[PDB]
Amino acid sequence: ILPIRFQEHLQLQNLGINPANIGFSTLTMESDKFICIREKVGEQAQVVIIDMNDPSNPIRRPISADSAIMNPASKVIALKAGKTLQIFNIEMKSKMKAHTMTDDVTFWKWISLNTVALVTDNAVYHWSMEGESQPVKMFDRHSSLAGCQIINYRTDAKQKWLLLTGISAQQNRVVGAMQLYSVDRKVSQPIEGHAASFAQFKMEGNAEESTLFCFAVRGQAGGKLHIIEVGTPPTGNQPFPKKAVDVFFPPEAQNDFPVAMQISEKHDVVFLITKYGYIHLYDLETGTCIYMNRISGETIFVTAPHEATAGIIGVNRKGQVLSVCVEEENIIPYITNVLQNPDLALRMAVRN
Amino acid sequence: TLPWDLW
Repeated sequence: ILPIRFQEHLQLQNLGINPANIGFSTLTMESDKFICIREKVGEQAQVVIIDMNDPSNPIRRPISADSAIMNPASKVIALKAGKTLQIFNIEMKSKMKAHTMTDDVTFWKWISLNTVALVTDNAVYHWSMEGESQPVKMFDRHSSLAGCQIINYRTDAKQKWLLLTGISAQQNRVVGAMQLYSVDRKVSQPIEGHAASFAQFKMEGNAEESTLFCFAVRGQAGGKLHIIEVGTPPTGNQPFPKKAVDVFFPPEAQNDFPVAMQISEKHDVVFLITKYGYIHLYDLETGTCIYMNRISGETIFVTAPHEATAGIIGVNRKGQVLSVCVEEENIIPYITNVLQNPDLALRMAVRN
Repeated sequence: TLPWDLW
């Protein structure tokens, strides 16, 4: 009995995709509904769309764009072709919206059903799908991210806390640099970190949910995971007590570091994935590490929440599509019996 | 130049 269930859902090569095209620069998974691969045959570019409900029937079509990201739910796709961005309805075969930027967009992502986040060299913008609005600048980038490869952009549930992540390879290390912006205080904070996520968490006795910020880093102090409340507790709330635990990197994982995080709000657990393909499971309330193992021989370069199970799904460099979820019937028993932590297990039970 | 997933 293990606290989690692992599973290979797909091998992309068996869906007809060339290994050259299975990578961060050409393959996106903005939700667990779709995977999008930008392929190039001769001098014709194509997008292959894989509906995760009907994997065996790919929508492979010729297109002129350097970058493609599927809406989290709708059959709507955004395409970047130079400095020109377009939002396209696939089933209507029609253009909804277009915009031409001044600066190149080096990174972009859907943060909701309606909004595309646009990252330039200098700034972050949010572009609304509905209406006529042009991209709106939210904040200017901080010097500490200059020259970084941008790997992620995250928001809390209310869109009041915004987080940009960049990394940089140096001789003896990968530097992690984050910028956390408060939409209400109108101020940013530079932070050293490699992977992060927000979560809603209900403390017992409180009037409202707390908004939590969780981030992992492999820095000067070794592997660390921090869980802190962001913002002012509402009337009726006590504050969440800051946690600070370890991320263990074995000796044989010398160059390893964190790359992805998703958080289960059904179970209040943190899923953490590293560059080498290890997963770690932590309790959100206490910061206790429940579990750790190696799930992939190759880098998992993109993840999303597995929404039906409150788990994590990802894609690796070999084209394996993998997921990890909580085993709902075994996690309490495993904490009680294998971990020998009846206090944590009661607390999880009790909070259920 | 080298994308991060290949580091």
